[PDB]
Amino acid sequence: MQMPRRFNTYCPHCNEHQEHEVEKVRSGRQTGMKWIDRQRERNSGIGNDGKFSKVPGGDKPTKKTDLKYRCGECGKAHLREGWRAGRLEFQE
Amino acid sequence: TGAGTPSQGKKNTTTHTKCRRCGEKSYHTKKKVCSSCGFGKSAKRRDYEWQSKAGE
Amino acid sequence: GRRIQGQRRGRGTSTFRAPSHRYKADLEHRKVEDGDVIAGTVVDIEHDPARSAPVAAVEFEDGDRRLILAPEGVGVGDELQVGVSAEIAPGNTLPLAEIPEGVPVCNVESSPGDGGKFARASGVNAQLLTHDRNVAVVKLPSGEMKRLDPQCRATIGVVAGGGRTDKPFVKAGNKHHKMKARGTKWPNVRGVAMNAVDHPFGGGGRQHPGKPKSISRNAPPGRKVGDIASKRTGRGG
Amino acid sequence: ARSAYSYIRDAWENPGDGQLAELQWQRQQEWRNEGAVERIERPTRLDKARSQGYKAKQGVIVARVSVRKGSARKRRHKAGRRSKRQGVTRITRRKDIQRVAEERASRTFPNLRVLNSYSVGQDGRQKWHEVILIDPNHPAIQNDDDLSWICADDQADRVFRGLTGAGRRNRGLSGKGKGSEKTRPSLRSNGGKG
RNA sequence: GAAACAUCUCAGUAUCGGGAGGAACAGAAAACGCAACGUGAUGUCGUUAGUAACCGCGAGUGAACGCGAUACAGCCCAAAC
RNA sequence: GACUCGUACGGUCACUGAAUCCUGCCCAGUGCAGGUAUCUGAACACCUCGUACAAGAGGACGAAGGACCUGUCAACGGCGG
RNA sequence: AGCUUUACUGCAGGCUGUCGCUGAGGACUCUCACUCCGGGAGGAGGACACCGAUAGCCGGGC
Ligand SMILES: [Cl-]
Ligand SMILES: [Cl-]
Ligand SMILES: [Cl-]
Ligand SMILES: [Cl-]
Ligand SMILES: [K+]
Ligand SMILES: [Mg+2]
Ligand SMILES: [Mg+2]
Ligand SMILES: [Mg+2]
Ligand SMILES: [Mg+2]
Ligand SMILES: [Mg+2]
Ligand SMILES: [Mg+2]
Ligand SMILES: [Mg+2]
Ligand SMILES: [Mg+2]
Ligand SMILES: [Mg+2]
Ligand SMILES: [Mg+2]
Ligand SMILES: [Mg+2]
Ligand SMILES: [Mg+2]
Ligand SMILES: [Mg+2]
Ligand SMILES: [Mg+2]
Ligand SMILES: [Mg+2]
Ligand SMILES: [Mg+2]
Ligand SMILES: [Mg+2]
Ligand SMILES: [Mg+2]
Ligand code: NA
Ligand code: NA
Ligand code: NA
Ligand code: NA
Ligand code: NA
Ligand code: NA
Ligand code: NA
Ligand code: NA
Ligand code: NA
Ligand code: NA
Repeated sequence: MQMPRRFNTYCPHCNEHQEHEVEKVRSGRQTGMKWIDRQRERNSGIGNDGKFSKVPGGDKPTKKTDLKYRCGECGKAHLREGWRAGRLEFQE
Repeated sequence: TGAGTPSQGKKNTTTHTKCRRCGEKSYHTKKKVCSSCGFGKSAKRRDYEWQSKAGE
Repeated sequence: GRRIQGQRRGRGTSTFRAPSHRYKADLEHRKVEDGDVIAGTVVDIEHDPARSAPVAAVEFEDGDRRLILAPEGVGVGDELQVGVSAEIAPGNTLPLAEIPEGVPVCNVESSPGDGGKFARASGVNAQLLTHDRNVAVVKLPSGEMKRLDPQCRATIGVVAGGGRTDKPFVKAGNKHHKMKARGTKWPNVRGVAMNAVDHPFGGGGRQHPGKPKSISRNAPPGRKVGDIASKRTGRGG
Repeated sequence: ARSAYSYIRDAWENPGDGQLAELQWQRQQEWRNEGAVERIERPTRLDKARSQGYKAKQGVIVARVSVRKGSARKRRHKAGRRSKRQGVTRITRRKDIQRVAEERASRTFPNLRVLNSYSVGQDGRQKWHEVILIDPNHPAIQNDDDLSWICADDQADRVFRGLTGAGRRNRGLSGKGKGSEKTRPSLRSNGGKG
């Protein structure tokens, strides 16, 4: 489906309607320093490694909408529930 | 030839004999080793924990 | 599964061992301080149980009596020599250097003084080709060009018993008798005739190997069977 | 002023530099040709020996012992094992090489008792440790106010029970506080979890 | 056992190798860290506590300091000269 | 340590199974083996960023192996609409 | 439970890079460790190989 790159809507921060810009959430990069990272190294040894021996699940036929809504005046963002969408394209 | 009765007739070989060390008839005269006390294999007397129940 | 036959071999049990106690002599070149003065006389010609080829008993000047890898043409009474100055005739042993190129040799040493390693079976021979102050090139019976230290001792002539392979065994019994004098388990049961548990080729309702026969060089023992690291197979092309 | 000993000590802080380096490159050649346990008249590291209890006296013995380097020489399982217990290559023994050396020495000298030991280097495939042993029966020692303690019966086979210095360290008994919950007073009384 | 099972659990159990004594082992702080102007070698008992901690964060696993007791005991080298 | 008191006319590993007449075509897949400009390819050391250090992120180089190419069926096998 | 395999997960083993042993002057010489041949003298090889450690690939042989 199509979707406006910018449009007015409520800003939970300003607490008043303003023009927001919509961007797809780009994945942040991992540091490899989180607790889970240390447990992987610590708990992996000889033979099977339990949970750390598992591999990536799979895919749902269609993914939900993963967006960031940025307030055009205060510059802060907020998230919303997403909805299943085969494809999402912005207008302008 | 049956592995049973008919094969029992050739058994006239002497192996286990009275042991010089423990007195039991377990000294294998071909191996020169007592299956009971270990004489001929060990200076220490043959003994295992599995010869009795674990908690005893 | 169970260990395959090739694995039972390594354990060195009776069945797989050679009847060593029935063997005559560990044929090796004599050791001469130097000079070459060493010489002896062929006293007899015996049969060598370990090689199915004749061997010669020799008495040396210093009283030493020892069997020697006999080349073709050596007979009782003959006098053989061993050393740098040894004459250049069949039966004499001298370093590859003192040997004239183009001459057939046998019982060639790999490392000087090791007593001889190459070309020692019935009728075979090596071919000394090139000389040098450093390398003496010999062409082993396999057809390979072996670079060797000119100091490596060798014996002139081809090994005795040539043509032994020309006559077929004809019957199992004959093979049996020969096999009994070697370190070998015989007869041979085909893998494809065994049970899966016994061989990687065993199993099936009919006889055929499970997978392809050419096995990687890296295959572990217990699995390295069939055509080991074959560069090719068949006869075509 | 510095003791002469201090120089031996300071030299061994870096066995790969200076004269000591050349000394080692030389000795090890003879060592690699000696046996498993070789009695030696004088300690190669005098400061270390004296520091550990050594004394140029009757009943005091020293021997160099060589042990192979690396992990456990282990046989792969011949019956069912869960993946966790199917290892061979990475398994290591819980007793350090220096302790293996002390035991091999004590067995070579059945009448003697291990007093202490120290490292004297290693090459690519083995380590050498010099072990100091004591004759608990010689009066030269029974009458020594500093060593006679080793003569008591309860000191019999002290090395095989880990009462040696390297033993007690290897048993995780160094620390007296945090971290020694499962080690003191003994590994066995703590259910073998140390 | 985890109602399968691989880490986990059974368990450092069974069993095996080596060795001491009448008891062993431990032990006079490179400790503790109720953080203190505080405690003061070590075992053990009671408690702390199924607490903290671990764990396909599943099933399960699981201390310590301190405190109340028992009994108390503190020393010898290496080196300097 | 066996083979081995052995050395290619050897001995190992496999298939077929006396003699006689013979044994066609197929290397795409799989296997084995050889080669390989380029692509891919771990760790150590090295460079950049980061951290008064460290974790960590990236880069450069690139072994065997793989991609790619070739040989091979008395190698696994195939020989249709 | 035995057996199979391009089932899942691992473990031996083989190949390969790297670190240690290991030294002198992306290709090269040397000798002194180390290895092998030689009864010895000495010869071959040589910082490689072996061995210890680690990494990648193959890996129903288990
Ligand atoms: Cl989206
Ligand atoms: Cl034959
Ligand atoms: Cl002792
Ligand atoms: Cl306190
Ligand atoms: K289990
Ligand atoms: Mg693992
Ligand atoms: Mg029966
Ligand atoms: Mg021989
Ligand atoms: Mg034939
Ligand atoms: Mg036989
Ligand atoms: Mg057959
Ligand atoms: Mg059958
Ligand atoms: Mg099989
Ligand atoms: Mg058939
Ligand atoms: Mg067939
Ligand atoms: Mg269960
Ligand atoms: Mg106790
Ligand atoms: Mg569950
Ligand atoms: Mg537990
Ligand atoms: Mg505490
Ligand atoms: Mg089953
Ligand atoms: Mg040798
Ligand atoms: Mg299986
Ligand atoms: Na851990
Ligand atoms: Na089959
Ligand atoms: Na002793
Ligand atoms: Na522990
Ligand atoms: Na169950
Ligand atoms: Na089950
Ligand atoms: Na777990
Ligand atoms: Na093909
Ligand atoms: Na092919
Ligand atoms: Na079964």
